[PDB]
Amino acid sequence: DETPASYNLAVRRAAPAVVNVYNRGLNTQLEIRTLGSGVIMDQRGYIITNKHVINDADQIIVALQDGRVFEALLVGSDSLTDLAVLKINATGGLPTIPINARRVPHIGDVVLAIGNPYNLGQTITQGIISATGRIGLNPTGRQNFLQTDASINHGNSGGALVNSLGELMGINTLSFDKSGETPEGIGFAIPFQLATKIMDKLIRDG
Amino acid sequence: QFDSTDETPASYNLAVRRAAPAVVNVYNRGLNTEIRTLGSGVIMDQRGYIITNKHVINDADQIIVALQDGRVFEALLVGSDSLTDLAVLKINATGGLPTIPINARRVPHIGDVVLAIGNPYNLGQTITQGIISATGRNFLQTDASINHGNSGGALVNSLGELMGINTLSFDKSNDGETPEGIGFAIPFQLATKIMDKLIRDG
Amino acid sequence: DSTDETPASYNLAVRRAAPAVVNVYNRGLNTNNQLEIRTLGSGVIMDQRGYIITNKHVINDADQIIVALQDGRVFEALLVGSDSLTDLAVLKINATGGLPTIPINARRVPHIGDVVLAIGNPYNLGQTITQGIISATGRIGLNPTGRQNFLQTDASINHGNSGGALVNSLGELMGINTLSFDKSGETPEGIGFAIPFQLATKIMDKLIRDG
Repeated sequence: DETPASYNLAVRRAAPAVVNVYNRGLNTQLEIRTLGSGVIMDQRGYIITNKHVINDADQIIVALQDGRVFEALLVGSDSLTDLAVLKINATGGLPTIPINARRVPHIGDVVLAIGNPYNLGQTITQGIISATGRIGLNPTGRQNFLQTDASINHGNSGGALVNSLGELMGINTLSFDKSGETPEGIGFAIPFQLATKIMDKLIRDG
Repeated sequence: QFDSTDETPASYNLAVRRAAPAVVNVYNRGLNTEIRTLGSGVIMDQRGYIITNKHVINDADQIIVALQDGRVFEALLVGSDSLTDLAVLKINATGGLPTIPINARRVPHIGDVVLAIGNPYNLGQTITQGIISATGRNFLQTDASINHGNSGGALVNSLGELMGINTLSFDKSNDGETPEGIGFAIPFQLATKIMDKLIRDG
Repeated sequence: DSTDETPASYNLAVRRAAPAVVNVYNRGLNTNNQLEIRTLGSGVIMDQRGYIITNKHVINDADQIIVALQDGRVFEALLVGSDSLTDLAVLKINATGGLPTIPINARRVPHIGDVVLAIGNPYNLGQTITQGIISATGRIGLNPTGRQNFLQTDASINHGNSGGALVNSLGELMGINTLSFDKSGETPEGIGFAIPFQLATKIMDKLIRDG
């Protein structure tokens, strides 16, 4: 009869495209040095993630929720936005993140943060968009960040922030951790319109 | 400006009215000349059997259970499982008891809205909201704010059906930060399973 | 293809209430003009005449109180009075243009489990909206808050939210957020408090006429 309130539809549509990203180094036989998340943006195997997640890695590994694991190639990065692009080569079709180029994020929109915090396995948290940028000078030093109260922890960087429909809203960045009060529910994401742009460029140029 | 007088507020009150009455305050009392630990428990059925956390009731001289309707009962320990950290309590069922809604056919799905029900910091029964963040961790992971005092309490969906028994939050911190919104619960099917064994073996 | 579906959202509540929640700054002197920010909080414009509700703690010991609206207007606020008993303060601003006001439905009764949005200015990041539910509406017995009429919510509250608003999905004022419950032992998660709106309206009116 009756069904529980749920955001499972958005999960089923978007989670398959969000991947766990492992940065591995020399060690001296390789080991995990940095951990993060990433989003499969296209059928060809292009994945977005944060630049600080893959910096100075000797081997980047990408693990999908279906169980596939691939070695990924660094296609290029951008420090100004801390975005990086990876490339993987799969035989079977790759799941992609739903993108509605014409959807406009609104303050108060329900959102789900998808990533791999503390390497516990893919995790989905829920919140809303708290702000869609600032006009004046603020402590973040930026003007186009999306702010959300969906729990973000280390390991979430490079992951997806989607809406109740499963559409990409942005890429989560590092979390706001200290002041030294302990901030609660204050996270940031690079707006998706800006992530697509930076990607197309990096793919063909950078 | 406008009139919202007849509009209806979004709410999970239906789940509260149906589930919260069966979630009790569990007090671990000791000798001093007193409360040692405190947690929550879920009344599982009319027989008076209650599920809670093993760590909440360890080494107790007297275990007290308090219902939201005002009644207080002394509970006897029926059994506990080191492996899952669950424990079963027993109070006198005469006079009828509120029980937690259970839909044995309901399967929890990642993304389902959940409410954590317990007594954090002994502030009084508290309801927090989140979603099922993951399953098979056999633990359910949730971002419903959980605090000391919530252990042994309930995790229910918007219909008020039990999804699991809350245990602890994630504490591992690397650079020195505090994990946010990462809590665990034992899936209701498994908890039911353990309870049956604990009761039977008792 | 979701192109035609509608994303779940509380944007309606934000558009109705947020414009009336202001940023409150407490400025004082320091070393050697030289008026700096000493404390920061939020406030809610309750009446078109310009009366604003905030927390006493934020405006205590202030040489100058500044109030900034989300539309860009900045004013110097006048301290009308305080109520130590609830940490509520009333401010007055004199504006020519017309002021946005918080939606108040006096017949609405807050229920445990209702969705709520906290609106304020945490860490001076600029107006922020967080989401949760009402965890409790008062307590019958003696409890750690020492009071019986506090609203409790798990909507993330941070330093800066104080004096700000808590509204429901309709944008109706549920209460005025208090200082954030920051430390036990452990560090609490999702536990905040607010003064119920009906109580805040009575306190305001009395302070206006009397003191």
